Order: sequence, then C-alpha cells, then structure tokens
Amino acid sequence: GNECPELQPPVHGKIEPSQAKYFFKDQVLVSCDTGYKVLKDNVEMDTFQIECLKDGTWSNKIPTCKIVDCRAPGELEHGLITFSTRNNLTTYKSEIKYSCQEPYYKMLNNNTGIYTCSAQGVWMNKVLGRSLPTCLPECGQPSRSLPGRNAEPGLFPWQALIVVEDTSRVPNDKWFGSGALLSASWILTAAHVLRSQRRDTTVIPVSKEHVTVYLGLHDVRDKSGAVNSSAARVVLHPDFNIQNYNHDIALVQLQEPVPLGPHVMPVCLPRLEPEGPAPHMLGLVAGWGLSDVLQYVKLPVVPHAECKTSYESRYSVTENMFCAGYYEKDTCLGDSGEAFVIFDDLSQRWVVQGLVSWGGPEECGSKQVYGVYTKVSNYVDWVWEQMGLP
Repeated sequence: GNECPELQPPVHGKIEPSQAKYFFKDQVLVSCDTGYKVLKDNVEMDTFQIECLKDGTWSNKIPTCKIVDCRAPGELEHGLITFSTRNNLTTYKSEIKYSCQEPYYKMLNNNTGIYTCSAQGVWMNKVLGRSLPTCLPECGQPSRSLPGRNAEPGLFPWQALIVVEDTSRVPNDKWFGSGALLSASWILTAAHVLRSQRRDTTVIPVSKEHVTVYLGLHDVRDKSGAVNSSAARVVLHPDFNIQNYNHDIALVQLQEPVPLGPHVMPVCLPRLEPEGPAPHMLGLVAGWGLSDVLQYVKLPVVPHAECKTSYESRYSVTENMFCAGYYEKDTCLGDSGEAFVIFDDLSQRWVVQGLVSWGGPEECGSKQVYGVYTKVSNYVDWVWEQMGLP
C-alpha cells in the first residue's frame, strides 16, 4: 500500500490515530482541545476525518482549530458590563463582570457578577449559571444631605406632584396632589386626592386618563430635568370612607416607568408594625400647598390621645392614624397626601410613615390643630399586594 506522508497536528488540537507511517486506506481524526472546534470551509465541527488515498495523497489537508466565541454577553437591566481586560475578549476563558447601576440599584445576593466564557460558548457564573444577576432599586437614600424652609434639588427624590385634569366636566376641573415614589412605576398618596368629587357619598376613583405625575420637580416653573408619566392605573383603598376619611390611602401606577436618578429615587416603606410612631419623634413633610418651589418642615408626632380628644369638639382620629404638629406659625404645607418621612435607625434610610389625610379648617398654627396622618405601617401588606410584590 503506497504510503501517505506524516501529519502535523493543528495548533490547539490533536490527530488520531497518530502513527509513524500511514498507508493506503488510512483514516485519521483531527479534533481540537476543549476551548476549540475544528474549522473548515466556515463550518465548525468536533472532529474531521482524513483518508489516505491510493496515490499517496491525503483526502484533505489538516484543518485548523477555531477558539470558541461566546459573542456579546447579554445586556443587564439597570446594570452594566465591565470586561476583565481592555481587550473585551468574548472568546473562551475570557471574563466579564456584571455590576448594577449605583447607587440607584443594588445587586441581589451580592452574587459576584463574574461571568466567564465557557467551552460550550456560554457566559457562565459559578452560581447563576447562564442566568443573569438582578438589579433592584435602592430606596430612601437621598443624594443630597439635610442642610418651612425651601427645598434644594435631590433633597426629596421620592417627592411626586400629581396633577388631575378632569376633562369630563365643563369647564375642565383641575387640582393637584402630592405623591411619594415607591418604585419606578408606583406613587403612594392619600385616597382623598384621587376621589372624584360628587354630591352623593359613593366613592369613585378619578379617571386614570386625567392623571399625570411629575418626578424630580422642584420649581413648577422649571419642568427641565423633570420626569412626567401618565397613569397606568389608579387604586384607592377599597375601604376608604369619604365621610370620615378612614383608610385614606391610594396608589398611582405609572404607565411609563421613571428613570431613577439623583433627583428621582423611591422612599422605603415602613415595617408592618401596629403602633403609631412614638410621640415627639420628628419627621419631615414636603409639599407646595400654592407655592412654586417645593418646601419642607420638621414636625413632631403628637401623643395619640391628645390629638384624638382635641378633634372631639367639632371627626374621629382612629388607630389607623397618627398626628403631628405643634400645639400653636406656618408649618402646614399639606392638604393633599404629602408624605411624613422619618429617618429610620438601623436601616439608615428614609421611610414614609404617614400620608397627610386631614386637619382642622382652622388657621395654620391654630391652638392644638394637629395634622392627621394615615398610618402607612397599617397598609403596607395592602400596598405590596397592589404592586405584585407582595
């Protein structure tokens, strides 16, 4: 059998069987090491067979080994990709790191975010495998620090302005509200802001079409740097009573979710405890209610009993409510559901404790006329349940 010549194995692979000499009708398999596939005619293969023809020629020349390429790694949501090297290799053994966008989002499980391009051409994380990490919004950490004073940009990032334009009435019936960001797609407020006004006692949510919400707004005159979204849905608390304002709490779902920024972040919800914030504890309240800039004030929570009994000489302050205010200037920025936020101890984040529900018709500062607040800790389960959280 006339003999075929010797074979050099391709860079990064082997031939088999490898023998000293090869003769007529001999078969060999060229294959590649782990990170590689045999390349020939633009097809990739695991093995390629070569045969020794009568005339001492081989059927093909020995082909080449291509390194495995995992291509562009999948993009991460609210996250970004850093390549382990400025070359941004995407081929075998190459390494990438996923990080969430900070400080607006934080990564779950503190998973490493380390993906390496595997032999099978798939970006692999030791734990998550092929599956990406998860970026969740960070709440209650304002990008500005605390310096009825005016409000600076980025101070109350969760602060939302609700604008309702009821166009089903002639002329258009228009009013304003205050909202607190819970996540990129949800605003918390008082049910009473979203109640459609009428002569009977039946409770009707305003129409979703008539609602628009602004975020990152400080000067109503400067809508620049401002985010605006219409309403996917309007949800009043199902037990809200327009008569005594019981269960005065509601959400607006945002049709087009907002970009978290230095002037737009959500506030954190309170744990589900039953007690009203301890008396004398100090909270913040920010609103416009009128004014063009946003303003805020520090207010102390007021012993429940005392508030309740003051509102006994005309309605009722229930255990789903707490009061804030002093017993006697203008520290009443809110008619309309503005949040009562308190900086939490442990967590070190701002927590919405209250939604402004009502107050006496009396003059702002009037003797023992305390602002009454929906106790948000009593509705969080309900709030998460609406948001699908739950």
